[PDB]
Amino acid sequence: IESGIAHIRSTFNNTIVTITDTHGNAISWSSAGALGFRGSRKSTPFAAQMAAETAAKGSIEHGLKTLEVTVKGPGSGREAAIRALQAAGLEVTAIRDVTPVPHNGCRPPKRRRV
Amino acid sequence: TQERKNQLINEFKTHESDTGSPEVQIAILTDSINNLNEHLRTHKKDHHSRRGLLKMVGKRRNLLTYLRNKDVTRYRELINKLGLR
Amino acid sequence: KYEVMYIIRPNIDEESKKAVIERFNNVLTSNGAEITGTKDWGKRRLAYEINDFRDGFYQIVNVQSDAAAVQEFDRLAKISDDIIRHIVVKEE
Amino acid sequence: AIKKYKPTSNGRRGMTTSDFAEITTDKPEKSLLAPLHKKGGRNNQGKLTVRHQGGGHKRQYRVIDFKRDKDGIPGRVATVEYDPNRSANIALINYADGEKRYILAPKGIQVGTEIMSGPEADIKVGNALPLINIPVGTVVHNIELKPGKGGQLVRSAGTSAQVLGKEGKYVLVRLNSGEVRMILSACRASIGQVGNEQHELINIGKAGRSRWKGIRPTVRGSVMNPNDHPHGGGEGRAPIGRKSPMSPWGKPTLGFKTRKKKNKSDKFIVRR
Amino acid sequence: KVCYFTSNGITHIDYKDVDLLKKFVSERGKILPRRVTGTNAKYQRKLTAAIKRARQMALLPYVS
RNA sequence: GGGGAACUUGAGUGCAGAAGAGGAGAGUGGAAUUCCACGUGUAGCGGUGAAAUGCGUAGAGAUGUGGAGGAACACCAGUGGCGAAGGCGACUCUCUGGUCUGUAACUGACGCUGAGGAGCGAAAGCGUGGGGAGCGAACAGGAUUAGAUACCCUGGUAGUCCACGCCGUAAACGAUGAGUGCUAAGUGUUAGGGGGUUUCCGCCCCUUAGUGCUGCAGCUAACGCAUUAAGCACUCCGCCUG
RNA sequence: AGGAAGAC
Repeated sequence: IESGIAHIRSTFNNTIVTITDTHGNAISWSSAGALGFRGSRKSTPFAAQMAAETAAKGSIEHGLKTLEVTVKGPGSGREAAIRALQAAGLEVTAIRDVTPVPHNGCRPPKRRRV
Repeated sequence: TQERKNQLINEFKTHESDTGSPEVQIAILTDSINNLNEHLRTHKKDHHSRRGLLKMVGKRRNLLTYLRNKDVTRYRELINKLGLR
Repeated sequence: KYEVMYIIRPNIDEESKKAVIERFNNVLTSNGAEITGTKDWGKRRLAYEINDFRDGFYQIVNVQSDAAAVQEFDRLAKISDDIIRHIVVKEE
Repeated sequence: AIKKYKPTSNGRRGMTTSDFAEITTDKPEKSLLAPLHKKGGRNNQGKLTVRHQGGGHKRQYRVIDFKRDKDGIPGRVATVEYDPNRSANIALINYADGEKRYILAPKGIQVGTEIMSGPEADIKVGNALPLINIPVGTVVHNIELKPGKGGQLVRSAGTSAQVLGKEGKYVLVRLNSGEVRMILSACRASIGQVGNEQHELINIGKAGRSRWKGIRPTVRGSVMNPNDHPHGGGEGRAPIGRKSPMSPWGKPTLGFKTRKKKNKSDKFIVRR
Repeated sequence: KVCYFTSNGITHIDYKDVDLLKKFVSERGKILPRRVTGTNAKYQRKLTAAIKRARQMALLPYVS
């Protein structure tokens, strides 16, 4: 177990990370909610930085050393997450901006000010 | 494609080389109204084609009443040949 | 004037491959529409995944028709279990 | 194709009927007729078991091919005519051998078209093929449970099934009531929706016209006595007094799933 | 700021030119805009019809 | 004005070309959302200005697969196109309505407008039979507030989708009726035609038919309009009189 | 695009 996928997802409200094998096999996971933040601090890239930190500790605990990372959703923890993952003793090889883009699909929910 | 138009043109052709002369035009639009009328009988709920049909019906009626005013004999032989009322 | 492109799946031995292209050429020519040409590209790697096949055979048949043989080909082609894809093109 | 009757009496006030447009003749074949008599819900003992039945206008059974055993022989649809036993109407077809058979007329079949029933037959409306030959997704009626028994599954007027993909020795079929079910791939099933399509949209009209089909009056249990129904009795306009509304016999009737729980066909069923 | 098709004086797209359509499509799978590529508007409409035909016949990718 | 006989510009026809999300039917395709089953996988997910209701140790969310079904067609996409108006954007086919350019081969005033009449006519609504993924009036729970039948959160029925009918309304808007003709310019864009060293790329000048933006005379009570008039006229229609 | 807040 040497190589893997880092599925990072950063919403406006939360940031959740899964370390996975390439063939769909998850090792461990964490989030700001997993680390204890309950309020608006979940959205902060700093909480995303600790989430990526403890994901990297779980990754080293199983034993893989090289990654490529896929990011989902619009958020703020992009640079902090990838820099924590690369500076936590791991290697990153590729960055993927995998966000689900419908052509139109179903209609989006309503506005916030009606 | 476009042989029925040719055969009606030289059939209702009264001068040697005319393509105006409203008998030719009434013949052409009677064929066109019949073709489009069969099309609407297939597709009943097409409406823009019906608008085109009503426009050609108006064109044919105005040409017919002009032909009535100009010469009633040619109008009578045309309506007896075409068979529309 | 119809240029027709169809994709045959690659799990076909070449005997039955010429059998099925002769079958569909017979479908085109049995309704009074002679073929005006043909071209076999061979096997190419498709841009995305259809069912299990990353790749497949491309055939092009150029027909002059009275617009019955193309949709007879269409119904037989998408009712067949061995032709992956087909479109017809009316050339202008 | 539903002919409303203008109200001239109070019986015909809300009546509709079919137009019988597609039916082409009014004389069935004298070699494919079999006698029937009504039974009225009676039994081999003679007791009544089925309530609300018997008394209608008499009819005569037309023997109808459900098996489609004639493989390799093209037939011609001679007539489409009215069968009183079934909600669909049937088609007499003449095979090229010389004999004649009765099949169920599918949707959109016309007089004089060919019918080819083999396992090598192409897919047009009215052909019968085995389910390993029928492609995915096609509308399919007259499905067999067991090979050679006869078409049982989807047989009434205007009802058709879909094929949700082959699996091997078995084939997945979506029947009416949205019900996915596995049928062996040797079962010969016909192709096309069944061709009356309008039997639902008929207002009967009088009580007499429901009587002519052999339907007796249906009595609530609320107006019966206590020893004739669990609901009966009460000092006038009783509600359902019991919890769990009941059959006339001692079993509840709303929501009580009456299928046996250890049924041998539960391994072949996917959804419900 | 120059059109390829009016530059070389070519007739219609001849829709099986997979390399030509692959050069005009972006690397993700998006059809390039007119303000970037520089073709005329008529040829842009013909190009996008060709590209959508190729996308359905699985010659050019949708996403990557 | 009524009549007879000439003429081709108004108006049509032919011939040679061009563009189009114009319409109706059948078929096909991919990305997403939901649901179901399985593998990995631990303890939270979601949500807002904090929150909480909800879902989750009966294994959620994430994650990799494979099916089911519905809706809408990202970039292309453009103060761009087409349509009388409403409106029309995935692709292919069958049928079909128009529009524009050029010609001068035709008929020779066939023209404009149009009360009543007939026909279309966004969305919502109604009847019958289907379908129901997402969104979601009604309705319920959680907040906030003095109350909060509301905004905000979690669900969610009718509806939105298809076929057959109906009602006939919108800030149905250019808040500008239709038709025809004259009246300074500049500059883009769409579809053409013609000329100057080319059948090469482009460069210029006429030329229509749209579609914009500035800007004279002129009009307006000002804003503003201004060859796409709200200018100067002629015809017909509709409508107003605190 | 970054709080609910009445009356004279």
